[PDB]
Amino acid sequence: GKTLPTRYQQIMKRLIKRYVLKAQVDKENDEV
Amino acid sequence: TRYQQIMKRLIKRYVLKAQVDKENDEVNEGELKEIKQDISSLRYELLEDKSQATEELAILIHKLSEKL
Amino acid sequence: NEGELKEIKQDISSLRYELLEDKSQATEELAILIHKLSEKL
Amino acid sequence: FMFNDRGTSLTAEEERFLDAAEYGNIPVVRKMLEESKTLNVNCVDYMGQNALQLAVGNEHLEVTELLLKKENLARIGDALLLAISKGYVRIVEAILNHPGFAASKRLTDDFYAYDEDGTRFSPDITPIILAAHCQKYEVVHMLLMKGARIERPHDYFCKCGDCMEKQRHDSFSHSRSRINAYKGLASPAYLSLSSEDPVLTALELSNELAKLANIEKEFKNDYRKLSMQCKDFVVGVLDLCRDSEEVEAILNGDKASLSRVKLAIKYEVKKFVAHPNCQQQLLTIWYENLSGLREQTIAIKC
Amino acid sequence: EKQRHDSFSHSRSRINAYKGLASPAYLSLSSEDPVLTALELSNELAKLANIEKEFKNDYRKLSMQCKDFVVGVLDLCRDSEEVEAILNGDKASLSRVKLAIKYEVKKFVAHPNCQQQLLTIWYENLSGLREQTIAIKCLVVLVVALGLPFLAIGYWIAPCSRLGKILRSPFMKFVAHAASFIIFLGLLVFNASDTWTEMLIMVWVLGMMWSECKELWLEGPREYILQLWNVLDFGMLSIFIAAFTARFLAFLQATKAQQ
Repeated sequence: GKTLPTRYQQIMKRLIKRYVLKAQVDKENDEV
Repeated sequence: TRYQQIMKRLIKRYVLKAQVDKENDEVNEGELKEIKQDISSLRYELLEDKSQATEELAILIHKLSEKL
Repeated sequence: NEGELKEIKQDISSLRYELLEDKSQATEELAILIHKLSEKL
Repeated sequence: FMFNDRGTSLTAEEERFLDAAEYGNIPVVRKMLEESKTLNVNCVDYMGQNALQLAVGNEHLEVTELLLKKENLARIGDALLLAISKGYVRIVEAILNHPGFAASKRLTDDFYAYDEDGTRFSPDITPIILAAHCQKYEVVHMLLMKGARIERPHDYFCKCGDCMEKQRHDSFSHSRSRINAYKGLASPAYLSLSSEDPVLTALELSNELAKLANIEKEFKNDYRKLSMQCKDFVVGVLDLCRDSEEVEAILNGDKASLSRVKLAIKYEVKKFVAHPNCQQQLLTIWYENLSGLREQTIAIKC
Repeated sequence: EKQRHDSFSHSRSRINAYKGLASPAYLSLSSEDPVLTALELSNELAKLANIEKEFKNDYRKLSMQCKDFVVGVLDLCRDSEEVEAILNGDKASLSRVKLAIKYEVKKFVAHPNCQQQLLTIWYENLSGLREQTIAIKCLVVLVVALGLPFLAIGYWIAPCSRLGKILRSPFMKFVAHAASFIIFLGLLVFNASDTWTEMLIMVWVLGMMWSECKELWLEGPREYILQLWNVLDFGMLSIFIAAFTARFLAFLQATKAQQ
């Protein structure tokens, strides 16, 4: 103050799954 | 009226143009994976066809050998 | 051009249908021959 | 600490079943559909897609059709969304003829929920939204042929009951669902297949998206991108014409009452007015009465 | 033992192990949480890029790739709970953003989701001005915040009131420090053109120096000299001190004389 002069593991599992699916899908968009 | 006909014509032209232009773009690996998968599907299906044909021919041959 | 991949896919499916029809006609001929052989006995 | 899906890989029989259903080994799955112990959910894979899910993943129409005749499958809505995403019209149409989908399950929670929680693709999104995102035209025609109009997103400053309830305790997802609805409404497909005329709706939508980009400071790049895409749709549709009558009905609508160009410059659609066809019509009206000087040699005679 | 008789292959195997540990795949499948491991690994790879001069491009590339993994994983979320568990971890105890800016992950903090959370906490108490029309109303609000006596009286006499809760919001502290700086400049300019003003300026610069004292006391001297603007601020306040002490010495001497 300057006036004057558990849930964690489940969230992480969900995000990691999302990231893996996203990367696997994006690898298909690249060139041949 | 004329308005609806003109709009129908232009919309049809635009849809055909977009569908044709989507083919000019670069290739997606999903298409090669899909072609590969359909090739393997065809392989399995033709193997099953050859197997059923061999079974039918064997049944006919067993019948012909038992008739004699 | 994607048209070339679509065209290759279409020809693959054409080949699939044609070979299925060939297997069907072959099975019909074999069944006719088997019916003849079973009726001869 | 490697995360997993099941406790342990239980069955080798059904593992082989799943791995043959992956590569489309239709004699194996057909022989095994009727004689096996159980066609369970077989998500032993690291990510956990059901045999139906996996089969739809790789465009196996025979496998999908043989599985839809089992009446004991889950993840159906999820497989439909996935197939819309890829863009395989055969599989989507085959899934739409499955029982239970006769209750108008589109825009009329327990469904789509794969992995017993956390369904992919933005839990506020219905099939038609994904279909408009993925530019699939036949899919849009299929869905709209069964109804399910997209929903209009509410006003930003509006303090209605539902908007207020979803503002408190639901913040940062209200803005996200709003930007999602605006992303779906602004696709070329939906704009070309929904309304009577796309031109007027597109222009006014572009202006509304620009105003909302100015109001809401965050995500400014996204609203800018959407409205630019809509400008480009308008310019393309205008360019695709080939007759005088067409360019007249586009530029004016139902040269007295030259309105749509006026609204275009009022909404600031740069590339619309600068098109060679628009420019041609403007230089035909600009030298209206005297033509002997329109074809003049140089500016010295002028 | 692997340094002697085995040189140039020890550094190569080291860079190989660091290239493998920094892949998106291994980082996403090995550890319990990838975010913290990735950030700390990025900082370690940057430090080793600075230490070992050769192959600097390679370590730079690896640590940039790790920054990009972190930013992507953060971007892929869709709920309030997820962005909160990512930005903070197990809005009290806002730590992972602090470590992110300490390790200098540029694109991490500049993401629209992080920015959204920061602008929700930034206008914490007063929302009626977060949705304000233009910056002209904000300028009007600062001009009306130029009324310091009301604020000081209400703060030290009876806190926890409506105005006591308003002052406990970050935008207020910011605009109040800006107003103090502005009125200091104003007093300077007023004193410029044609005794009380002199002492007021002296008290203001003494307050600035006490603020800087409380500032550099919090951390070690190295953290104090770390920034560059603090050096200029310190030099400026000390110059004011020296000038006013010279004026005071001259005043005392002339007073004794003409006395």
